[PDB]
Amino acid sequence: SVNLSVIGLKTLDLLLTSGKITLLILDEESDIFMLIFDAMHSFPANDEVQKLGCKALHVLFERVSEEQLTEFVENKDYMILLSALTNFKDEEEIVLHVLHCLHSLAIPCNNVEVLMSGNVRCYNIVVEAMKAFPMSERIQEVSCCLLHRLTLGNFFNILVLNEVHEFVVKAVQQYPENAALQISALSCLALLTETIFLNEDKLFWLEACYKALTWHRKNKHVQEAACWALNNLLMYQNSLHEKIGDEDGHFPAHREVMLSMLMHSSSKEVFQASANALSTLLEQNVNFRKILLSKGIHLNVLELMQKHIHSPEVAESGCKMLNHLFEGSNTSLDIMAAVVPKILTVMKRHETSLPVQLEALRAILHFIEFHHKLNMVKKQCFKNDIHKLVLAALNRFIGNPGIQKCGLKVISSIVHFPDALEMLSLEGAMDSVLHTLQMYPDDQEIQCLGLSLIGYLITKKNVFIGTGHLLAKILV
Amino acid sequence: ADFKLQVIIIGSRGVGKTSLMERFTDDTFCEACKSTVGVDFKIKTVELRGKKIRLQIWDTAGLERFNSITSAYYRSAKGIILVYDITKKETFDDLPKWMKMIDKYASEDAELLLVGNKLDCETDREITRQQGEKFAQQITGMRFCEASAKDNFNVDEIFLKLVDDILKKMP
Ligand SMILES: Nc1nc2c(ncn2[C@@H]2O[C@H](COP(=O)(O)OP(=O)(O)NP(=O)(O)O)[C@@H](O)[C@H]2O)c(=O)[nH]1
Ligand SMILES: [Mg+2]
Repeated sequence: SVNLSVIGLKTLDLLLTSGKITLLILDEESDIFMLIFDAMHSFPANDEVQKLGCKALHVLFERVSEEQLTEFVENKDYMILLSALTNFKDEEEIVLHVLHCLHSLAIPCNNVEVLMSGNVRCYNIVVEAMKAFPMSERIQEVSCCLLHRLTLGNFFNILVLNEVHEFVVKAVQQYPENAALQISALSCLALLTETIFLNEDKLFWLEACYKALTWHRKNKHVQEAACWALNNLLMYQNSLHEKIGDEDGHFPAHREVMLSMLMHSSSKEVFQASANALSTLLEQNVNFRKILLSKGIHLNVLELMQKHIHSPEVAESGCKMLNHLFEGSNTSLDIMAAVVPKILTVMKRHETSLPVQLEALRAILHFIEFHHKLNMVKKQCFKNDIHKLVLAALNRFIGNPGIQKCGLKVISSIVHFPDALEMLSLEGAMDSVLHTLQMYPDDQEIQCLGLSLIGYLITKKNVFIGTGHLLAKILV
Repeated sequence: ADFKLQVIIIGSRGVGKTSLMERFTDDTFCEACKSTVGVDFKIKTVELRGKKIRLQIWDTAGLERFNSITSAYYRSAKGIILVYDITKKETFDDLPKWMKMIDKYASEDAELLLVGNKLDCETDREITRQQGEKFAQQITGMRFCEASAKDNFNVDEIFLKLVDDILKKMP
């Protein structure tokens, strides 16, 4: 009924927007999707039969299944994609809904590889983003959300087809206000920046990410995505470290990253992204690692670690930020006195992950009358039991030679405190050094660092007869 | 959907891998087939041995600029095909170099299969059908079957006898 089916579809198009009749429509013996597909197969070449019908699948695909959705890629997607994109490569409403329904069914992982196959190629999206809408907001928003959804482990198709790693960038710089566009685009670009820089262009991400950092200030998701994309840009193209800064002609992006860290304090994800962002900021600058120190950001990141104490990722990132922050900073005794037991709390809260102790060990080194101050400092320090933490850490990780060097350096530093041969002998340390010495004999740096410790932890208890045979063999 | 397979297809430029790929899945031939610009899927699910087995064909490029890009897939490739031409012994005389790209990255269960392309005019071939059998002197994985994507000759038994032996290598 080529004139009575169209009005039936029009009734459907007005009916579906009410909602909750929708589940009743699905709960039927109609196979309503098969009805619509048989209709569209019956009536090609018709704006009303095509457009109203796609507007329907547009809202109808939101609640079907996961498996019938996974089933539908047999030949159903074929009807929608083919007819609409090809038959109607200039009908803006149709391609908008075609990208929308494709994005909706692009959810299950077993469908994405079908969508990125050779027969079904999801680069019609590019043809749409170029031709059908050079100046339409809704099409660009939906297409870029689709392209972010497509980024599974097959990155070297999307990036190698250079009509994706470029067109998304023009989409970002075109519309700087659509928030969904931002949280799709910058996430996609952070996931593709490594592979696109495995092959100026680096100027493109930076200004867009800076304006996105400033403008959509109140939102969390846009700034998690922004700090992520900026971090993953600068950590792969070092040449534009100089292109930012508080100086004229530059972007004071470090101020914005600090502010974004301060704002959405309750969310661990944005603090994680901002901490990695500030880390890679400080990693290739020396002016930055005095201002934030003067800006008191260390106490704030200590507070944030005190808040998200039950989460190891932000603990890793906070210790890492402290690492790059204190990288070459003179300090008063009150600083390290207040600081250290917080960090040991951070470690004994996450006493299981190598990286959360890798970066923390890499940071804690920097801190190690005024003598009375040092006396109470080290006494409360062993009260916070540094020595048990680090020695059991090396006990926990026969591997990870970085901490197997640095924590040894820490202990050799700490042994100049009067409790050492009391408390390293009220806890025991030397056998771990011996087990690591035989674990790492060939490493010259680990050998020489641990050898002075061997000379600093042998008392009459440890050199009691019989117990020195292993020490003799390992020394010779 | 029982298992998904990870066959790779490598070979020289313009030999016909992209030709031989779609002749097995889309069954379409075209003399004006554009050379592939990187790696590319081609999904296919075939039911065999009481199991609906999925298949991922990864057509690589072959050009020198795209040598490093394709390299990330051999360490995850289950089966490995090598395709080579017949007019061009130079497309044959780099098979150890292809093997150099194989041996540096292939896994333990890589069952090689050689295939001469375009068998329609083998009398004018620069390479004999026995030269590949003379090239078959490699390890026990290496097999051989001359074929043709134009004549659609034995294109299934290229993949089928491979994936049968692959599933035979499977427990
Ligand atoms: N006569 C004949 N010609 C063939 C056959 N297979 C391929 N060709 C020719 O070889 C050309 C090369 O096509 P193609 O599949 O891209 O070769 P390729 O080495 O896989 N190139 P790429 O991997 O870069 O896509 C085809 O266009 C076709 O003219 C065949 O079986 N017979
Ligand atoms: Mg080809």
